[PDB]
Amino acid sequence: DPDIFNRDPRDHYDLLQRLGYGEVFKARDKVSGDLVALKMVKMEPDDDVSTLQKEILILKTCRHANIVAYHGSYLWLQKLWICMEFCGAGSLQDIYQVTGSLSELQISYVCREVLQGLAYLHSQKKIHRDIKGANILINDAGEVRLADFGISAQIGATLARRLAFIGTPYWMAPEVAAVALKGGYNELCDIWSLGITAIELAELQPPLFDVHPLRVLFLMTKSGYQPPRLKEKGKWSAAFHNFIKVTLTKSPKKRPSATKMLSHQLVSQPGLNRGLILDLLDKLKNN
Amino acid sequence: VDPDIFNRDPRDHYDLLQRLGGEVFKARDKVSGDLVALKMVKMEPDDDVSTLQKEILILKTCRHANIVAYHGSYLWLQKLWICMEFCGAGSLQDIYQVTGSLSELQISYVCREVLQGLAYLHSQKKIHRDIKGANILINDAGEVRLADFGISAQIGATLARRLAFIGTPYWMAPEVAAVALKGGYNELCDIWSLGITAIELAELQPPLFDVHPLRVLFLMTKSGYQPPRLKEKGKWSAAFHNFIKVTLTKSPKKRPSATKMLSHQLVSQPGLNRGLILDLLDKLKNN
Repeated sequence: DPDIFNRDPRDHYDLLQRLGYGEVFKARDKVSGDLVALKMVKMEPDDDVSTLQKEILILKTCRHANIVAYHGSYLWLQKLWICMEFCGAGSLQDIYQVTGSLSELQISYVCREVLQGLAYLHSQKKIHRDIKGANILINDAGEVRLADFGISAQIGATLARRLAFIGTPYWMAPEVAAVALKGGYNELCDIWSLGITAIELAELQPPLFDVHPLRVLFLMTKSGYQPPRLKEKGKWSAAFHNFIKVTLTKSPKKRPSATKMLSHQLVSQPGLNRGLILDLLDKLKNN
Repeated sequence: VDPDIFNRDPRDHYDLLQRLGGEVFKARDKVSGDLVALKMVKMEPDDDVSTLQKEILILKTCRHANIVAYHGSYLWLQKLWICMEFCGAGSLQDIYQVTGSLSELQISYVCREVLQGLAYLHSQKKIHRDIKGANILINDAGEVRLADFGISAQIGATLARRLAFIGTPYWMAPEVAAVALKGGYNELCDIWSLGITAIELAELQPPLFDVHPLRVLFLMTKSGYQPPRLKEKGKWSAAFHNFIKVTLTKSPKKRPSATKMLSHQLVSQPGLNRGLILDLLDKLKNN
């Protein structure tokens, strides 16, 4: 059961604050008193929430601390509401846009926590598919949670199809259809993405961010494409430089797994705990 | 070769005559008196026309009667104008929405002409990628021209990225970026699309048109997916039914090539010529 309920989510939750496809709200459970996040997305007449059942089930069956918890979905008056774990500090992107770059320690802790999440997903034959700062959520306890990509991706595609930015599948051969579902994704792509995310946390944007997307696609698919590096060498330890080097391995056959990466000096070092992020949150609040 | 993107007002060369439905204009060369189509697209500050050079060159280097001719591109006052051969009757979709379904002969002629275009493209190691009624253009002489997909595809993707309906590639592993560029297209996918198109011309919609796109993606990628068929059996010859059967072959390893298809009874029959479409154009105007 994906538990998509046909009732008003306001039956169970009090909306409290718009956090800012659709809208995100901080809300409180009427019975438990739990804070939750409620993501609302408008539905059009040609929409069908039942097509989201697969991605929803993928998220629902996750049982790990580092994956954002799923509490259920609600369909009501052509709005779809997805109820998930509340992470009061927002995404790391939300945070660094005000605090500035993270320390090496803070990044190291974040990477360890993401890797625990990733090792879990990959053990369940799942792939995150979109590791980046905007998808790493932080709660007020300084704990780190991976946000879901799968549901949002399908909603995004439907919008793009509606506006004819991308094609519809009716004329597509099955090989083409398959790729349009599969994508380029293999589990090890998450490792590369984490590597890019570490740079992003260190530098406030991924490599080539100021370059046109189609141009970057052309560049990154060249043979002899040079994997990105941290810009300021002296600022970062040899271990951090090495973490970047190994996660950003071009050949997926040679790119290390999540569990292998949990063995790396950078994320296995003692001292890494949530207090490092509690520091970041204080800086967020009080500068 | 040079893509001939001119930094000049296209009106230095052409008089606009009328809007056809960015915008498409019927236009006339000031010098030769040649009619042309000018396709206009608005550019954002974010935009870089130079990223379109590859797709523009792919179109420019085509030299075949059944591929729409390319005359040049113009960038002016944040508008991109693409100048192409003029096809006065519009697309077959434009046409059948008024006339109703095409006759088997008319379809047979269109398929033969599309197949000549595809054979040419494939021999040049190009793939059309979007065969459908809307991309098959008809001139006043009843001749058949394949419209370009590649340039429009890139513009569409850029818009989708801008609105975050789809993601950017900055965090993608090279495997993932590569697939996003290759998209699962292979030359034989055009053959499948043509089969769907023949049904579309016969029935005014492709198979499953009333079904949600994501659901059709899921259905069309099962191992036991049943390829579509013509709905009305008695209306169509055994030859047409067989044409559908063989073009809609699931495994690309067994699907017939364009030139193999040109040997098929349906399109190799004597009597196929532009007069069949001249009839359709008379029906469009008068009946």
